[PDB]
Amino acid sequence: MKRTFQPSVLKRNRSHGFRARMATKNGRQVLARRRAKGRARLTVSK
Amino acid sequence: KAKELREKSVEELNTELLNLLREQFNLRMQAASGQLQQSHLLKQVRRDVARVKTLLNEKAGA
Amino acid sequence: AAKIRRDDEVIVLTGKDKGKRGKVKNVLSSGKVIVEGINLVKKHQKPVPALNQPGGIVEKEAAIQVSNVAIFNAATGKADRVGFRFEDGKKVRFFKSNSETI
Amino acid sequence: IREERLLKVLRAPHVSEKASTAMEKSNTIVLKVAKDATKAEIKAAVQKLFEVEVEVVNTLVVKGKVKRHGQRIGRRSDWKKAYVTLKEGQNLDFV
Amino acid sequence: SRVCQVTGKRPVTGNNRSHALNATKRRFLPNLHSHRFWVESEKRFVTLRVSAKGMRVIDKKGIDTVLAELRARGEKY
RNA sequence: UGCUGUGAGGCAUGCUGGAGGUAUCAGAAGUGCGAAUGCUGACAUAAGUAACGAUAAAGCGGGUGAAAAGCCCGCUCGCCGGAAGACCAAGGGUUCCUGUCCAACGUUAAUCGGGGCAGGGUGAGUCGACCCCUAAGGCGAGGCCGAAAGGCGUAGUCGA
RNA sequence: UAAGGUGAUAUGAACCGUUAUAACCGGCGAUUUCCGAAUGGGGAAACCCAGUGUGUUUCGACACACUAUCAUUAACUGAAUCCAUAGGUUAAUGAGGCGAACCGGGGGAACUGAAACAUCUAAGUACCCCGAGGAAAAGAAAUCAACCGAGAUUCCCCCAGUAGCGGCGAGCGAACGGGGAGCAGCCCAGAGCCUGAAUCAGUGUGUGUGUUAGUGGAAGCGUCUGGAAAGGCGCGCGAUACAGGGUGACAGCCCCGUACACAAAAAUGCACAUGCUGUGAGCUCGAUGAGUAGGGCGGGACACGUGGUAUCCUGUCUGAAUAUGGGGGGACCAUCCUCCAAGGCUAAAUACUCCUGACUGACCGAUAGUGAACCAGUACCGUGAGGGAAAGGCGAAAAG
Ligand SMILES: [Mg+2]
Ligand SMILES: [Mg+2]
Ligand SMILES: [Mg+2]
Ligand SMILES: [Mg+2]
Ligand SMILES: [Mg+2]
Ligand SMILES: [Mg+2]
Ligand SMILES: [Mg+2]
Ligand SMILES: [Mg+2]
Ligand SMILES: [Mg+2]
Ligand SMILES: [Mg+2]
Ligand SMILES: [Mg+2]
Ligand SMILES: [Mg+2]
Ligand SMILES: [Mg+2]
Ligand SMILES: [Mg+2]
Ligand SMILES: [Mg+2]
Ligand SMILES: [Mg+2]
Ligand SMILES: [Mg+2]
Ligand SMILES: [Mg+2]
Ligand SMILES: [Mg+2]
Ligand SMILES: [Mg+2]
Ligand SMILES: [Mg+2]
Ligand SMILES: [Mg+2]
Ligand SMILES: [Mg+2]
Ligand SMILES: [Mg+2]
Ligand SMILES: [Mg+2]
Ligand SMILES: [Mg+2]
Ligand SMILES: [Mg+2]
Ligand SMILES: [Mg+2]
Ligand SMILES: [Mg+2]
Ligand SMILES: [Mg+2]
Ligand SMILES: [Mg+2]
Ligand SMILES: [Mg+2]
Ligand SMILES: [Mg+2]
Ligand SMILES: [Mg+2]
Ligand SMILES: [Mg+2]
Ligand SMILES: [Mg+2]
Ligand SMILES: [Mg+2]
Ligand SMILES: [Mg+2]
Ligand SMILES: [Mg+2]
Ligand SMILES: [Mg+2]
Ligand SMILES: [Mg+2]
Ligand SMILES: [Mg+2]
Ligand SMILES: [Mg+2]
Ligand SMILES: [Mg+2]
Ligand SMILES: [Mg+2]
Ligand SMILES: [Mg+2]
Ligand SMILES: [Mg+2]
Ligand SMILES: [Mg+2]
Ligand SMILES: [Mg+2]
Ligand SMILES: [Mg+2]
Ligand SMILES: [Mg+2]
Ligand SMILES: [Mg+2]
Ligand SMILES: [Mg+2]
Ligand SMILES: [Mg+2]
Ligand SMILES: [Mg+2]
Ligand SMILES: [Mg+2]
Ligand SMILES: [Mg+2]
Ligand SMILES: [Mg+2]
Ligand SMILES: [Mg+2]
Ligand SMILES: [Mg+2]
Ligand SMILES: [Mg+2]
Ligand SMILES: [Mg+2]
Ligand SMILES: [Mg+2]
Ligand SMILES: [Mg+2]
Ligand SMILES: [Mg+2]
Ligand SMILES: [Mg+2]
Ligand SMILES: [Mg+2]
Ligand SMILES: [Mg+2]
Ligand SMILES: [Mg+2]
Ligand SMILES: [Mg+2]
Ligand SMILES: [Mg+2]
Ligand SMILES: [Mg+2]
Ligand SMILES: [Mg+2]
Ligand SMILES: [Mg+2]
Ligand SMILES: [Mg+2]
Repeated sequence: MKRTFQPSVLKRNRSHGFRARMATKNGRQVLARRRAKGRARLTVSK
Repeated sequence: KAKELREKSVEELNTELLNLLREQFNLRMQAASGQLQQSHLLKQVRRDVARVKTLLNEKAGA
Repeated sequence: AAKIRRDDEVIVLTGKDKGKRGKVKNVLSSGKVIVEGINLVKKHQKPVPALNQPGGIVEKEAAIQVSNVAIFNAATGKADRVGFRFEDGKKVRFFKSNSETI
Repeated sequence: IREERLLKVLRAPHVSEKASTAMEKSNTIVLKVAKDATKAEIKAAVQKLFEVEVEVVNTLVVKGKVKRHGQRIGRRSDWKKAYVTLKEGQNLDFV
Repeated sequence: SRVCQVTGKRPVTGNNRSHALNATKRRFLPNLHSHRFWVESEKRFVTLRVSAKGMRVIDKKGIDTVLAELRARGEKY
């Protein structure tokens, strides 16, 4: 039936995109944790 | 080179630079057409360019 | 500071060629040398039409560890070990036994 | 425009059946150009370097394919293609 | 924030110890007021947010002194 | 495999293996496994069983080929037709088209493919995005507020 | 430094070089697209749109530079409203972000224990937030002692699981005193005299010393076994070098090295030297931190749960004395002793390792050891925060 993931790009990027993280203290802490674990990509970007 | 180029004025270094540009354009135009036997040339010119540029800078720099 | 070089005549200390003498073609980075008439292998070559290469078993020369070859003293007829001194201002090689320059 | 930039624009002739077709029938040549060059600069650069008259330059961008080499997934680089219209006037040839 | 511009009093923390001594977090706020003071030499009314304490101290020191310590500490009045 | 010890064990030795092992007396322990619906990998079992995804349906001739019920060609048959047709947005990202290959993938074979490998392919003053303008909503110089982080909001500046 | 080279998977092509412009190693340089504090405006990161000023050029457009906020100082401007302030614009100087642990401050749990549970405990821990440095913090007595005395702080070992605290339960837990590591004291709250006179900071130079490339660097043959000797057997030699690694098995004497002895054009770390500029010595006479000490009320910190509870901190309400003075000495009072609050700076011994080098291990050896010996924070799973693998070995040589 209608499942849980109905994808949208504009949605995806406003919610989790780079800039969206950088907006806030918490977000920059996420990006800190990721850079510390050494991910391939931090956020969802194209 | 690079002693040789060092003793030339800035104008002359700009004419050589324009000439190397043509030559490098020509060379990769050949290589793009698959008619180029020696690829050894590209590197030759591609690097010489840099040499020239690196001089222009220090003649302006000081 | 490299002891064995191109075109030195050497004698082979170790392997199936032990005792044989020859001339160095070239050196490789891994500390391997390739010597004339030395360490022939029989290699199988799939015929290649582009290079007009026939097939067959080609005897080729396979690299030998440079520890295993000694620089051949022609004076003494013996294998030697090599050392370095400064003659003129230039760095030069000599034989340890008769201490003569090369 | 400066000429120094120009000589850096045009990478290579594009060779293919479509290319040959337009070159013969419509009097048009096909170029791989630097990803960042524009219709202005390509018009300029052909008119300058091949010394022939350009009418108009149409362009597109080719996304490189995705490949596998030994299980590894790579991405061929993008690039820009330019259809370059010459007026019926000039005739450009292959010696 | 609630901060006395004079004495620098700030909110501090402590407890309610009830009759059964159940300890519960709480704060003690400074007692603060927005007030207009007459500066003669400037011929003007400066408005500071100050505790009762602060006011008293302004009476003791004079307002010139106090404002001198506000330019000294480098906080805007 | 043979011998020996009350027992955990020990010794010798045929094949395999192709470079490390270790007496004696001491020392230190990640020191001994069948169970924990134990943890990982491997291989069983049911069993060559159930199942092969809509009860719209197939038949023949020729071609290709190692091999054709399924691929291409032709001929009849049958199903959808307010769709099982045609065009977009979203979403995907090369799946498009050609040649070539058949291990794995395709619930069977596959010569076929949305599979593998190589090449080609997307041409705009006037179609969209960009851009101009704002909605809800967001961010927000100063400003108000707040233990700190921060919250609210003015001028603005974004947002289809 | 050099006879070889053009990084790897990875051959080859095309070349460069062999006595020093091939390559390689280090020192200083040049370049350093775009995103990102991101800083000209915006933005769905790696993009979209500009403004101003120079500079061309056939005059089609191109090049190049500047343009964020905020703090401070200056300059000019400048309302209500006369002076004035606010405000506005330009300019110079700095800040913003990132980062392992350690550090100081601001907030601050619960599980748990108590064989239930509320005081208590866990614990001022986890965690959040701010700030800082290579250390920080602390620090020159309004300190303790006991009628004898000590002489700032920090750290280690005792004292001592004692004195005490505590639903006197569970628990928590000193100090005085002693041995040690280390040791260093200063300035402002002001005048005069002699003045650049101690110190300290900035900068050159010299030598010396470390670092960042490097150079040399001992002495072995025969014979059997074997695919191959470094192994067995025989005779030698080196050792300030028998650390360790590699070579067709297990090499002091084959190669790299190792002990030992050396070297810097240039950049940098520390030392004295010396010059310099800035910083002020010394002496004499003064002076001596008020909404503070204490108090009332409410909390917190002291081992110390309001208790007989001193001592410190302060949200609140108050409120003195000024060396003819004040504080402390575990309620409190007198006597005796000691000390000077309400101003500020200070090395060392101490804690830590994102990171560099060397050495080591009764540490592991691929289900172990890091999640990660392998192109791993990868594939893959999740909208997201996050989760998170599997996977080593032909041989001497590819002779594949
Ligand atoms: Mg057109
Ligand atoms: Mg287009
Ligand atoms: Mg690429
Ligand atoms: Mg509690
Ligand atoms: Mg065997
Ligand atoms: Mg065997
Ligand atoms: Mg054993
Ligand atoms: Mg034992
Ligand atoms: Mg065990
Ligand atoms: Mg078992
Ligand atoms: Mg059992
Ligand atoms: Mg089961
Ligand atoms: Mg397995
Ligand atoms: Mg099963
Ligand atoms: Mg079965
Ligand atoms: Mg059955
Ligand atoms: Mg049946
Ligand atoms: Mg079934
Ligand atoms: Mg059946
Ligand atoms: Mg089916
Ligand atoms: Mg057929
Ligand atoms: Mg048929
Ligand atoms: Mg069928
Ligand atoms: Mg048909
Ligand atoms: Mg119908
Ligand atoms: Mg949708
Ligand atoms: Mg699309
Ligand atoms: Mg594909
Ligand atoms: Mg197709
Ligand atoms: Mg096809
Ligand atoms: Mg199949
Ligand atoms: Mg079949
Ligand atoms: Mg088959
Ligand atoms: Mg395909
Ligand atoms: Mg339109
Ligand atoms: Mg709005
Ligand atoms: Mg603000
Ligand atoms: Mg807001
Ligand atoms: Mg707008
Ligand atoms: Mg938009
Ligand atoms: Mg629209
Ligand atoms: Mg910008
Ligand atoms: Mg805009
Ligand atoms: Mg911006
Ligand atoms: Mg006026
Ligand atoms: Mg900072
Ligand atoms: Mg940190
Ligand atoms: Mg702390
Ligand atoms: Mg606290
Ligand atoms: Mg509790
Ligand atoms: Mg309990
Ligand atoms: Mg704290
Ligand atoms: Mg300090
Ligand atoms: Mg005394
Ligand atoms: Mg002591
Ligand atoms: Mg050496
Ligand atoms: Mg040596
Ligand atoms: Mg062996
Ligand atoms: Mg000096
Ligand atoms: Mg007084
Ligand atoms: Mg008090
Ligand atoms: Mg008081
Ligand atoms: Mg009373
Ligand atoms: Mg009280
Ligand atoms: Mg009690
Ligand atoms: Mg009592
Ligand atoms: Mg007191
Ligand atoms: Mg008292
Ligand atoms: Mg007493
Ligand atoms: Mg005093
Ligand atoms: Mg004092
Ligand atoms: Mg194993
Ligand atoms: Mg593992
Ligand atoms: Mg395994
Ligand atoms: Mg994903």
